[PDB]
Amino acid sequence: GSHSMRYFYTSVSRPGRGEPRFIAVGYVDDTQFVRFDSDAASQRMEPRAPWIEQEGPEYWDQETRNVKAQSQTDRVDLGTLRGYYNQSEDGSHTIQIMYGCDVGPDGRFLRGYRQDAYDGKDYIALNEDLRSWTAADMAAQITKRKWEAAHAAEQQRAYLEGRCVEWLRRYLENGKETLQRTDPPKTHMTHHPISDHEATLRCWALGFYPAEITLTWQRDGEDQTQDTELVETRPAGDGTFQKWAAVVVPSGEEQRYTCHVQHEGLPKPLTLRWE
Amino acid sequence: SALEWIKNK
Amino acid sequence: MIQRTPKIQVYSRHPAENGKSNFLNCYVSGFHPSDIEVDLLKNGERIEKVEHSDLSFSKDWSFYLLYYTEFTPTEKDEYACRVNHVTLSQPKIVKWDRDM
Ligand SMILES: [Mg+2]
Repeated sequence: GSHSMRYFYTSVSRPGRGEPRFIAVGYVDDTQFVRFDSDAASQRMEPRAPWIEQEGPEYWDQETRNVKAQSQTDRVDLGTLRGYYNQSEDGSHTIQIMYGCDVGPDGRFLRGYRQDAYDGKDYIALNEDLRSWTAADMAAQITKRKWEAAHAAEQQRAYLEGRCVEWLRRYLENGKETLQRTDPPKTHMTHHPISDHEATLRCWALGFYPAEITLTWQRDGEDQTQDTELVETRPAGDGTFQKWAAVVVPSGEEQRYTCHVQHEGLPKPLTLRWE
Repeated sequence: SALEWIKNK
Repeated sequence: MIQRTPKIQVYSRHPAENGKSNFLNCYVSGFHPSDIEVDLLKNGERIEKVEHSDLSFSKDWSFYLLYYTEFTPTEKDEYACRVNHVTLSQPKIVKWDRDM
């Protein structure tokens, strides 16, 4: 099916004190493969996948240079954005940058993206056309005009619809055993009495990949939204994910309720009921 | 492969 | 300037069975800024040699981290996770429940 390569950069200025803390993380779907920390002893691009450990020593040194250049540019960017927003020098600020390409079931390019942020909120984005920019405010408009004059939108489209897809197709072949997997969830129901006239019904789903899963509670096939608690898809730490949906039911009415589990790895969605 | 052409803002 | 409160989750890697080795997880999500102090507790005392994942974010730029340590659950022993962030007034602790 579809696939996605992604990069996440986080440049935080230490107010007390040092070089701006820089974390670079690389993913292929919901799987990490590269790592770069500024406070690390290595000072190199580090592998976090078995199919990337088989890459030449010339590769690991090129990645280190590009990521080091990206960090030092972000180091001065923090010092330029403090002027655009007329903020103090004794403040900690964050520059979160994300970009990536998409590959369809066929193999060819589908979506190209770049989203940049400052202090939680959005800053500048690269559109679906990959030729125009989207500034969040009047301060970010200066960055848009600077990137339009330098014709930086062409360097982005070159790296997104080419090379990114050329290396993502290479990554999907080098790791055709690790990434092409669709682990279906291992579901189960638990029942805990909360009151002398009401009880909680928890529906589990463990060991699934990819993280995208739908846990839906129903009462007579009718989607139960009220009296429902849902937790965010959590990592297992072994390359799989976990999720649960709980529902508060009147005691004796356990049988009326039903939990539906939808996932890529399952051929037909599950239906769990209490006995 | 990371972005090789980094632009100053 | 925008700031978000961390969402904590305390769970084990596999379904907890007393005596068999596992991994205690503490997944902190939806927080901003990035600077956060996360601890894992065994009967009130800190667990030394605790590893964590690399800092990444979500759709709303919210940060997430997984703090993990190898452990052996027993009926007597109680586990928890101590989290400290700039948004919070006091460090909040969430105990580990074998079904949560
Ligand atoms: Mg994102």
